[PDB]
Amino acid sequence: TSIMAVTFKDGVILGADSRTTTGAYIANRVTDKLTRVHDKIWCCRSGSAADTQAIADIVQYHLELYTSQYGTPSTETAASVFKELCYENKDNLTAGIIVAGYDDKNKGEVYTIPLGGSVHKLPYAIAGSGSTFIYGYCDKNFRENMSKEETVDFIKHSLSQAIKWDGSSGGVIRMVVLTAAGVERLIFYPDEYEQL
Amino acid sequence: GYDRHITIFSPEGRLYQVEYAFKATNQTNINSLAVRGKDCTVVISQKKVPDKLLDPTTVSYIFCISRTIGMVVNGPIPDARNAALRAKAEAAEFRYKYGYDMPCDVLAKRMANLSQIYTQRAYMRPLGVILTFVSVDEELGPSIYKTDPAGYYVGYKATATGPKQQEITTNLENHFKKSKIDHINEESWEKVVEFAITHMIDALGTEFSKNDLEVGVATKDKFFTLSAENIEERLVAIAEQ
Amino acid sequence: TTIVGVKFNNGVVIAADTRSTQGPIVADKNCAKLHRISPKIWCAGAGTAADTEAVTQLIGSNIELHSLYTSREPRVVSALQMLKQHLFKYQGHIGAYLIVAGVDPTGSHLFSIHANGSTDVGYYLSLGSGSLAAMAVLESHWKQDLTKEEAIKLASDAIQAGIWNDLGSGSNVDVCVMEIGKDAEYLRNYLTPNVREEKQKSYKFPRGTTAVLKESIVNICDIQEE
Amino acid sequence: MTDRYSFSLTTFSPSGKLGQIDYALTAVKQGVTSLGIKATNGVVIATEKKSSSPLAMSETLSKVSLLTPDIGAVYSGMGPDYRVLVDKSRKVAHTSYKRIYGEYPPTKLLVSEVAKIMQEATQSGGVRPFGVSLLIAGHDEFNGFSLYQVDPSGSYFPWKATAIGKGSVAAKTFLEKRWNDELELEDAIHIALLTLKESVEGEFNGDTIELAIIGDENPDLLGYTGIPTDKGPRFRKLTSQEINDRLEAL
Amino acid sequence: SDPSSINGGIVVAMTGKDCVAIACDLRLGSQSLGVSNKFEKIFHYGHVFLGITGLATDVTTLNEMFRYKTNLYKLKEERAIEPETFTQLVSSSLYERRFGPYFVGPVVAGINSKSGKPFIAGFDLIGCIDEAKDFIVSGTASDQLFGMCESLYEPNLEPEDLFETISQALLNAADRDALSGWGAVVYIIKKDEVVKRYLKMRQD
Amino acid sequence: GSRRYDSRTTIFSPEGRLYQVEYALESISHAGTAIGIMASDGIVLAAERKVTSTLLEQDTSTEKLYKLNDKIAVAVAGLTADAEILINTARIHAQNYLKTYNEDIPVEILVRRLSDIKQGYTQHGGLRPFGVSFIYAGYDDRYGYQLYTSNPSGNYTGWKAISVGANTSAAQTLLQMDYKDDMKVDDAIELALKTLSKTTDSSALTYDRLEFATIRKGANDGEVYQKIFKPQEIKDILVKTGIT
Amino acid sequence: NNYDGDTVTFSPTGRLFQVEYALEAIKQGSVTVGLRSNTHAVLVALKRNADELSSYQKKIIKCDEHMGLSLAGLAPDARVLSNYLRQQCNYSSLVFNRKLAVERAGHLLCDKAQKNTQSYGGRPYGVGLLIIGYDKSGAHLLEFQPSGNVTELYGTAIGARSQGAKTYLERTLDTFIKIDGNPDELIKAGVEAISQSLRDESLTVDNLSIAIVGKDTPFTIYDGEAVAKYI
Amino acid sequence: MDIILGIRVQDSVILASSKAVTRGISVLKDSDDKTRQLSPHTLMSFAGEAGDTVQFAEYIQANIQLYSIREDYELSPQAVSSFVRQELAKSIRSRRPYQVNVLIGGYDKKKNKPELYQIDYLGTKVELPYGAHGYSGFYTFSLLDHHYRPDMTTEEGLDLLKLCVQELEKRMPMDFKGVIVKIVDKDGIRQVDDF
Amino acid sequence: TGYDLSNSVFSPDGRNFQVEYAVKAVENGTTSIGIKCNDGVVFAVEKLITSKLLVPQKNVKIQVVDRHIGCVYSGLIPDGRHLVNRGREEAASFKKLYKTPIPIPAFADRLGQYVQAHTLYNSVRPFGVSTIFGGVDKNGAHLYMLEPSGSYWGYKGAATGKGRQSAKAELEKLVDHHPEGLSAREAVKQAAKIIYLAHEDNKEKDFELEISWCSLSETNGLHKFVKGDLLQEAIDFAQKEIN
Ligand SMILES: [Cl-]
Ligand SMILES: [Cl-]
Ligand SMILES: [Mg+2]
Ligand SMILES: [Mg+2]
Ligand SMILES: [Mg+2]
Ligand SMILES: [Mg+2]
Ligand SMILES: [Mg+2]
Repeated sequence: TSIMAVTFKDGVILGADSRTTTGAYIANRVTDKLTRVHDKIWCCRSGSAADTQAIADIVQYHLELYTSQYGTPSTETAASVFKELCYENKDNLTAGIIVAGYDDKNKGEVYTIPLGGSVHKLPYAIAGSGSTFIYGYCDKNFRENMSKEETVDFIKHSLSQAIKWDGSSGGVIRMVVLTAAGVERLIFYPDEYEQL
Repeated sequence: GYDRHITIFSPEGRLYQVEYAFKATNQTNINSLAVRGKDCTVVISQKKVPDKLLDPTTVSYIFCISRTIGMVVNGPIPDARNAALRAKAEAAEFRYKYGYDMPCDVLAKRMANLSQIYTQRAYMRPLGVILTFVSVDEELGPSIYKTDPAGYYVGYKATATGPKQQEITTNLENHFKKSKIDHINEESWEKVVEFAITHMIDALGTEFSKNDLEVGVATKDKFFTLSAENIEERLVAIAEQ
Repeated sequence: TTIVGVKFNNGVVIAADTRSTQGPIVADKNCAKLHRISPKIWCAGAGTAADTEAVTQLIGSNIELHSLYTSREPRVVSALQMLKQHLFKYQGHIGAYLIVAGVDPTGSHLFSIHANGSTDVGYYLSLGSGSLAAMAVLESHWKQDLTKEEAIKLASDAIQAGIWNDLGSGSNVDVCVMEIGKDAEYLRNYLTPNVREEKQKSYKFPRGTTAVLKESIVNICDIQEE
Repeated sequence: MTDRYSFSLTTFSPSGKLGQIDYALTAVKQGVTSLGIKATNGVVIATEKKSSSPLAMSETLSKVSLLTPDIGAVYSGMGPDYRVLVDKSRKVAHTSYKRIYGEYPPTKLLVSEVAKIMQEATQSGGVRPFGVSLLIAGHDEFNGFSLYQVDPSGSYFPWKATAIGKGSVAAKTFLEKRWNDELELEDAIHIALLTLKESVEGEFNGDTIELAIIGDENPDLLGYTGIPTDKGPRFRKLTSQEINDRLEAL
Repeated sequence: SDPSSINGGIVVAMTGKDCVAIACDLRLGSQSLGVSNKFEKIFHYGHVFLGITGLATDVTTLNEMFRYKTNLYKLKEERAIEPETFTQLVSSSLYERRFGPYFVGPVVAGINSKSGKPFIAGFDLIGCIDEAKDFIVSGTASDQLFGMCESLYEPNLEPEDLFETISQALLNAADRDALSGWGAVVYIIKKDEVVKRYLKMRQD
Repeated sequence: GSRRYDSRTTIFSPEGRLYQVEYALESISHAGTAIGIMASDGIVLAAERKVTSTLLEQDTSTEKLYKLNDKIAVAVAGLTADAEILINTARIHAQNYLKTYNEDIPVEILVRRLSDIKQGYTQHGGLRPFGVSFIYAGYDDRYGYQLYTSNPSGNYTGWKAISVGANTSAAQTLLQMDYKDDMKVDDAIELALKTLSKTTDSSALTYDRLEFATIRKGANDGEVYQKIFKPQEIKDILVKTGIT
Repeated sequence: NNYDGDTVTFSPTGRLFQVEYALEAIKQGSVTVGLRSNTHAVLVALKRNADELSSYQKKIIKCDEHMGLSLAGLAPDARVLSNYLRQQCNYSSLVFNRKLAVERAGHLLCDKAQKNTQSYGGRPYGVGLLIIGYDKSGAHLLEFQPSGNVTELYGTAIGARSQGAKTYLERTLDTFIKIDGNPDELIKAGVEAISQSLRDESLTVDNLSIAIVGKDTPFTIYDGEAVAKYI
Repeated sequence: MDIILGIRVQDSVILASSKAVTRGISVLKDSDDKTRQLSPHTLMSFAGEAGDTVQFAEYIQANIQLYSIREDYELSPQAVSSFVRQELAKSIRSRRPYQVNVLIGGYDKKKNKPELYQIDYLGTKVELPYGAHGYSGFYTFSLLDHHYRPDMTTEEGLDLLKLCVQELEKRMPMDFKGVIVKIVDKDGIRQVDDF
Repeated sequence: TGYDLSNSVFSPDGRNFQVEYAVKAVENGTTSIGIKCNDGVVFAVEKLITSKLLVPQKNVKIQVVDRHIGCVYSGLIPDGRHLVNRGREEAASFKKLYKTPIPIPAFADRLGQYVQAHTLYNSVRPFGVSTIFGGVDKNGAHLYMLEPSGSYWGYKGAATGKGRQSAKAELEKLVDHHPEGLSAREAVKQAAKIIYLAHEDNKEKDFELEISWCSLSETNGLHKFVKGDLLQEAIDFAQKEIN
């Protein structure tokens, strides 16, 4: 799995590959790893598919009940709910989740929740098995307040390299853009990103 | 005469505590009305702010239960909010368990079943409220379902609740006797709200300012309440013809 | 076991082989692996056979009660949500690997679900020991906008690949077609390409071949009157 | 909090009467008339859809309910009590039978389970009895067609034909004169409609009358084909049009 | 150590023309030691017959459990349980112990009293139903029984021909299994008569 | 709080009587009469259904006589729904005993168990007692044919002939007059029907108002048979004994 | 009247009669006085005997090295409440290495007593308490009522005829608050205060009970010949 | 413990049980009676894990004595053996199972027949003409298979039992310190004090 | 009759008399008020000096919940403390799960549902307090008042206790004369005056004034007690207005 979320001038973009493996067998080559827990709060999932789906479904339930009572939740609040589930059940979970969201007050925000259940607010985050191969590239190429087109290129190039070297990553590159304008889904096929 | 204090049968086969809970329903002296359009369901309710020290924005008997379901309550606010919190919890749990949004009629039945339990179990009292649930259901379309302290519920073409419900009901009955259809044949919800307000004015014989009303509107995939300025625009259109 | 699911124009088709095994021994040669959750929601199971049956019937029971409670025809997403939450709770110990397909007022659906409770969406899916043989066929011949006839053909071909190439699969092909606005048609033994040839010899014994010590009538009737 | 009513609310009076059960039966007496008639090849259950308001959509209020594919129920008395009993009856048909034997319960045993639930509300702590009488019609392979009445006490009796609620006394006399052991299902429906007309004041048509039958298997209502042994439900609710057709031959 | 092969034993069931047959060996052992030659593994509740192989304590326990349940069934239903219904009851009862199972291999045999149709069924220790048209096998010599039945069996055998087939299937299977034998019983079941026959076989 | 509404179902009167038990017995005195008569070669159970209708489906109806197992049956007087709760519990106890000891439950052990359950509701729990009196007819290989009765107090006693329900005073006097120890089942059948015919509050005793059962060793050889009489069989025995 | 059957029932004027009846038990109890300066806090208690053969019922209970109380009313209820205080003082020391503030001790007693006034089945406590202590903010005196009301005071008295002692302390307020660094004079003021509540009987050697806590003084109780000095 | 044997003859059941109690290195006792009288005509011998054997046996004894008092009636040997089997079958799926194997020798006064039941710690019950637990059967069953007759007298049963014990004393590595022998018949239970 | 002997029983009117009797206990209590200002809220309460022996400034009545909410109440003081303890648990669990401090409307409903729950059963007694509370959250200032029935609304100004009628009239003047709004420092002064004016209903004994406030500019949105010079300035302003 190669996943990442990157804040930029107009908000935040989440990115992911589409490969799900059982050992060396690709059980699903068109997986959607970008998950909606609220209208403009999404997450990228890595680790146990069963665990991250179970967690995400519970978070979506919590934020739906939050919204009915207290109105739209912040991205920080969503990250906190994720963290509560991951930290308190750390012994029984294998989940690495990146939470990304857009407020109008706070704009684009990214939180990463690694295996232990700690929370880290970052300008951008990378995770999954494929992320190891792009720490150098992403650190060298990330800038704050990029444009939408620049951020799409940064994620496309980053995940391209992660896919190239990591056998557990592959398929299509999916992206979800979170801004004031709304929610936009993007997809990029092998013939596009392999020639980069 | 302790058959009047708890929910057990009187010699006539009556439940007096249920009957008295129906009487508590009119304690707020507020009338509500609900009607269905082609694409929408509209609910209006009288808004009375008798104290100048009150923040009028917090005085409400309309609730946003889920994204799709709205609920207006006739009765005291403590029992209203009790029912509101439960309905919100039930709607959220339903979505989590069964993977789709709780329908308006199903929520009404669920809250009606809970109410039924209070009429049979002695330690629980009935809630002194009548709950009108509204939505545009993905299967049934525009929907009005109303629940009472007896645990009764039923779907409505249109409905009215409050001290002067009979006047509003007869007014609505007479209109649907003319039109011979089960809804307001109108494209926009704005005009369905205008219909609702007009027929409440006719039935009650009173005029309304923007602060005298409270309006909820259900459309496909969302329920929302109108602001005082949205209602003002509605009142202006009514007066201009 | 080989099970597949294939989406088409106006619905979805699922298929399965009919061999069940303990180890290297074939327990049943004509096993029914297509299970009904509700009239128009069917699923096929691989893994522990009792678990696939039990989890189907439990969710199928609760789906029926839910349908009566809500006065609505059951949805595939409801079956999926109830199945996954049940399976996740038991942390993979209930060894049910299912392909869940069906039609409802929302449309036609195809999902897979693993024993740990992870789920998948797709236009074509395969599960079981013969899933790699089946997926090879699906990946070679699947296209968008398949007709009903093309989807049945593709599904049964994918099962055949499992039958012939996977030792865990064999015998017959079962198919169930779920089309929007129609009754689901269950096609038991849709293909029968493995009928045993006539034996060289009859092994019917002469009467009195077996040595007998005692004979007696067994009273299966209740205590009698008079 | 906690339910601190752990004592019986129904108790024996000096005369030996169980007051709360008697009063529950009084509530049933006030209820709208419902009836059941058993024929040789089916059972019919019927009642009036007493609409509380003309603005109400009475099709959304089901007085006649499917319990299993071959068992249906109707009531007289308190509607909400009936609705929750239907929910419990549907569930108990699964939990205490179908999940054990892989088949739906026979009519008499489902009736027995419903009766047990109603008996317990008559003895358990901090509850009142259910204010309904039920008429349950059904079919099963080994018992054939049957019709049962269940009262607030939990007592149940099998009937050839009967009525409960408002005008039951007059209706039962009407049924006694008309019933024989050679009736076909259509004859029973005809008698049901005749009997029900006497207790109905206002409109009498397919929109104000609710009627269902337990009869032949309906393969068209099964939802799937391919299993020869599965032939469809025997319970079928008659449409508004189907009722009106038989009201011309009345 | 393996609970399903401590005591040993086998059951086999077959269908014929308007009849069914169910048969079992009589051995109970403690691994290598032969303990009893009178341990019958076939029971009946009304007209429904149940064979049970595996761990002997569970064989006895389940017989008592199904006697218990079919007796209550009869009192409430006012009729004897049928093979199809009983098969579901066995499955339900086994699966309720999903994570602490009875170590058994049950086999149901009987004729439906209303339809007259012959019925047989097999189960794994956890309740999965094998409803074969031809034959069901169970026990420590199930491989041997599969080999015998697959070659010896032919459909629509008359009761007295079916007896010879099932007897020879059991006997020769048991003689290739160390933990089966020490006597054998065969039930021939018709709609309203059942005959029970004890077979003569080698006692080693 | 809740104390206000508590009837206190398990208290003594100043005279040392249990109010609810006494009032439950009053209830039972209005139920249809049930009679049990024990003979040397079997037991007879006869009972009157309460004012019936012509539309009642009698052949599938059961309100008085119930089977507990193959050897033991009961006649009921009181609330039928209450009785069925206890009857199911008794059926389970019998099967629990059979599973434990691999022998049919002795009649008295079953009777004591049900009677102890009734007793519990009079001493603890604050619930109303079961408004039911049973006549137990049964056979075991220790005491042979046995008749017992139990009432809402949980007290039980053994009998040669006994009645419960309505007009027990008149019924018991009639039984005491004509009962003899060397009596046979066919004689007991006649006594039971004659007693009901005289004590009934109905105008005449007919087949549709009766439930009838016999427990006989009239089962072929060393075993016992229960016979719940069919409506036609009750009609025949009424003609045979010369009541209709 | 119709509203005094239990603690869960308000009267039509908004009164809780069971709580008021519990308050009445304190008025029947023997007099006890509390007063403090800026360095020390003192409890003085008139102990009551059953007869001439009997002992004099103890009135003062130590809760910690820095805190303790005197009681008036049902003595077993004081034992329950003082035990609870002992535990809370102890919890504070063990978990936080911190001596429990006297004001916080009052808050805990209030909340414990309150739960018995709003629930069915229970009853209010039938005892009044005077809590003295020396913590990080100096000397303190609290008065506890079983209604839940806890009040911080310079001086007070509860029990029968306590009004006489309370008026005296109200007069002497400006004098006894200034008795700093002189334990004996502060006790004298307390013994003189409790004397304004005596009738027919006087303070004897087994009648009088005195407690003191202060800056460099652990909570200690004086009985017997230890109080003869003050008689 | 170690060797327990049982033989049902014409009119009685004979139970033989070893006397040794060994705790690892040392033989602590050589006169231990590994049996309990459950009722006047029912005897149970036992062997298995230390502590559990006596605890189980006395628990069963207490239950059968309780039944006898409540009903004023002695349960048949079959009924007692069924009760014991259920307790062990219940026990085997407990948190800590009873590791106890038993023989139940009883004389049925109703049928006028001796009866011997063998039940292991799993709840495996069999009615036998002769039985054993542990390795005892490996040495003795070939002798019993040869000489046993269903019409044997009590004296002949004791003589066949002596031959079995002699073969055990010859070929078994462990010194079990002889056996206590008890006879169960119509007159009750008695111990053979010279064997 | 007998409908007023048990909580949660509906009278033939549809009234819960036990709740109405709880109101009588509230009306018997001392005067407490709340004033919503431009960027916060001000709370004030009358503390009756029963005796000279009461230590001044020690028996604090106003209570903080979390760090941004103030609570004051009239009636049975212990009941108010019980309600605040519950409020503190509600606020803690909200922050634990959602990270952000509990919004004031959210907190209002938590108290509301809890008080309403004590009108559902006869095994509990209704709360004998009306509670005025509020503070600053992400959407600004909020002031609430909660009754024994569980009923609560948002307020511009709020008053309860024995001198509530007097106080309400004073609050209504401020609302009319300041449609643009009142500053936090002005609200503290006005709160002092209103308590002094409302003390006429309790004129027998003298009293002690206690004021607190949460303001975005003056206290950084945190609840703080008005102490020392600022308190004395408010007391002087109040004493000047009554003369
Ligand atoms: Cl990381
Ligand atoms: Cl519900
Ligand atoms: Mg790759
Ligand atoms: Mg109630
Ligand atoms: Mg896991
Ligand atoms: Mg062999
Ligand atoms: Mg051998």
